[PDB]
Amino acid sequence: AIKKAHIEKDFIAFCSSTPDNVSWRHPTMGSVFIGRLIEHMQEYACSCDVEEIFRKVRFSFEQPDGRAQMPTTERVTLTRCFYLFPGH
Amino acid sequence: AIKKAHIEKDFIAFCSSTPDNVSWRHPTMGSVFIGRLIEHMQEYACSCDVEEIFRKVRFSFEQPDGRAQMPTTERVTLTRCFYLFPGH
Amino acid sequence: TSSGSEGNVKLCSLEEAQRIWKQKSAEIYPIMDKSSRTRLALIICNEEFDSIPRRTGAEVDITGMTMLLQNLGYSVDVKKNLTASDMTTELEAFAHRPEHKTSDSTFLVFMSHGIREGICGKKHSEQVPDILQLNAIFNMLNTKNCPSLKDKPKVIIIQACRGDSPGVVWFKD
Amino acid sequence: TSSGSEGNVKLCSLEEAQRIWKQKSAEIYPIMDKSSRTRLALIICNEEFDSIPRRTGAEVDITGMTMLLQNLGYSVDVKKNLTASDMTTELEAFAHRPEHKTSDSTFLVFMSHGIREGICGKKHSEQVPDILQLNAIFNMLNTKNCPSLKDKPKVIIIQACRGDSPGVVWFKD
Ligand SMILES: *C(=O)[C@H](CC(=O)O)NC(=O)[C@@H](CCCCNC(=O)c1ccc2cccc(O)c2n1)c1cccs1
Ligand SMILES: *C(=O)[C@H](CC(=O)O)NC(=O)[C@@H](CCCCNC(=O)c1ccc2cccc(O)c2n1)c1cccs1
Repeated sequence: AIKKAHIEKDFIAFCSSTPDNVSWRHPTMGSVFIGRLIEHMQEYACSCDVEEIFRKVRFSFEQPDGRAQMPTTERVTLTRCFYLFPGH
Repeated sequence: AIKKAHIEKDFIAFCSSTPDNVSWRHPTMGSVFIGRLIEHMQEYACSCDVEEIFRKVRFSFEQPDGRAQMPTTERVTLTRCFYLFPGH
Repeated sequence: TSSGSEGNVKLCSLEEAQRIWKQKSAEIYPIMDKSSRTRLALIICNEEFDSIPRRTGAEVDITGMTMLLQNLGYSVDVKKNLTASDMTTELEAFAHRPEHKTSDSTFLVFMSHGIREGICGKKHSEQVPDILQLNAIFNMLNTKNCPSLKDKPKVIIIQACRGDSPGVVWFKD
Repeated sequence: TSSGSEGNVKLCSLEEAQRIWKQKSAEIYPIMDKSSRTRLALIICNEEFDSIPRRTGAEVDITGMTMLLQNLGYSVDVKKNLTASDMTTELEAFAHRPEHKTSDSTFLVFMSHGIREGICGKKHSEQVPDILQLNAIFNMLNTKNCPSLKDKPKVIIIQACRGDSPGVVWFKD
């Protein structure tokens, strides 16, 4: 038999900045959003779901400097918490 | 003195369905997304932050029927957890 | 009892408020003192339309949302049957409200017909579009155009279609 | 030690895995057995461009993301300097990969120049636009076009500008 499913579900997008705005990149150190995401992933994947981690990445950008940006979570259809359970 | 602030921050949007898709409404019972949001707010505002609550609303739509929809959280720039602390 | 100001909304006890203050550190949005704060909320609901079907049942949504946001401590503005331009005007007026200065947050509720591009005003037709874009709602409420709400949660709820599609695909077990 | 497959990523112990299984009920995404699962990830990074500035430092981002997603248990495809059409072709091929059937999730990473409308392909200019829209990424990976990933988390990371603006406004204390 056939069953219905939602056409769009279980998505989460994480963008480097808000709409209209630039995102920064160092020529030897790499992009700040990318480096920050890795750092938070390495630290928090064990204890936090990806949505929580993404919020924490955002919080790390809260205090603006000369090169400011605010990473944005977009089009979220996660119905459950996504834990990475690293090591498992 | 003058200080820099992020132009866009501390936003969360919650839409009734995914892009391209319809949302449902009963002529006497009202819109299902709206009724579901109130119910979850009443129940969970005491214990969960709004992002958590919104995910739970989404989860309640997980099993599709004849009138299916998937509420979507959009353009999130919340840097902290937003607790309503009802009664306070 | 639901006789109090919070109605059917389950209360957060002082013990619960401390546990949340403990389980997460300085990663919660500060709330202002209840005695002094002036929380504001705005509902824009379109039910009667010029060229598209009547949104029967919307009154139940208005009642529910109005009472809910009041229960959570917000003073609620309810605006009905507006064009996209009227919505913009009201949003602009809402962003200028002095109470936001002595508030810790806001809620914006839009309830209307909608298409892929955005929310339908009262005068909407396929021939003559009358649409408010989600992008513009954000612009009007950001730090540039609403400095009073800087660092404060702005929750936007939208009840609307985003196209014609049923949102479903088939699969076999 | 960072010598193992997870590298610098802090491990979740079995006790931690049980506490998470307890604090939240059936509201966690199921993970497949480590011995049998075939997790896939895709990085598309554009550094060399025809008509816009070179993205110097991108190689550091490629290295970091590749190693990270591997640490988390994903097999990583790395594609470089593609046009919007090439990105679409690769995405379509990625959605067709049989491993997704024996996987519990996926990660998609896009690293390029970008504008308000979307992500820049290698051949992008103001005269001749070459843009992949975020909307199309979702469409290609949804239940209709990627049934293998039904009910499974699809995480999309984008490093890109979304316009020319610095993202800042001034205020006084
Ligand atoms: C889209 O713009 C709007 C969203 C809104 O107005 O909030 N949605 C639609 O216009 C719907 C039509 C839904 C209203 C008419 N339907 C019913 O009277 C009805 C009958 C029976 C049931 C049974 C269960 C639950 C219900 O909600 C229900 N509703 C559209 C649907 C497809 C195209 S437009
Ligand atoms: C937008 O499309 C891209 C996003 C990307 O490629 O990931 N961003 C830009 O093109 C930036 C230019 C940033 C690269 C050049 N900047 C530097 O070399 C540089 C010098 C000094 C510092 C110091 C600290 C941190 C840095 O990241 C840094 N970078 C644009 C900026 C404005 C307009 S485009």
